[PDB]
Amino acid sequence: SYDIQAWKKQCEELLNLIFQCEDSEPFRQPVDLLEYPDYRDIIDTPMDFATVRETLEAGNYESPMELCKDVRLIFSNSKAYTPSKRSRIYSMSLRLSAFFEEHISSVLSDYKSALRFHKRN
Ligand SMILES: CC1(C)CO[C@@H](CNC(=O)N2CCN(C(=O)c3cccc(O)c3)CC2)CO1
Repeated sequence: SYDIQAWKKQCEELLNLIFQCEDSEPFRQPVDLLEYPDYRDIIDTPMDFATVRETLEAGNYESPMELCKDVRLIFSNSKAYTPSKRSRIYSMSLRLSAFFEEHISSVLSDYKSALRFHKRN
């Protein structure tokens, strides 16, 4: 497909699948802080899947690369705060990241192909 706009609904559907994954439970809403009062002493830019979905629906992503950067930020934040590899949260982040990356690859490739087609002549 050379549809330049198709990534948005593809990302909406992928976020729906991520919300149905039990493994997204730790990452659905902005970090509390009452449970992690030193979170901002480690994490510069909090990110969660609800914030990514609201940013998409507001029309405040221009490309799927920008959405992908924020989703990758969720997993880097979780790694930056994980006190060890043998943490349930860390194992949840790795599985959900693998699922995300498996599904976002086509969405990025199709978008970049469509833009190249748009500027072909
Ligand atoms: C001592 C405690 C209270 C520690 O917390 C429980 C296990 N969970 C974590 O350690 N997390 C830190 C890592 N996370 C995040 O960076 C994150 C990312 C996006 C949104 C979001 O809301 C958090 C998730 C939660 C177990 O008991």
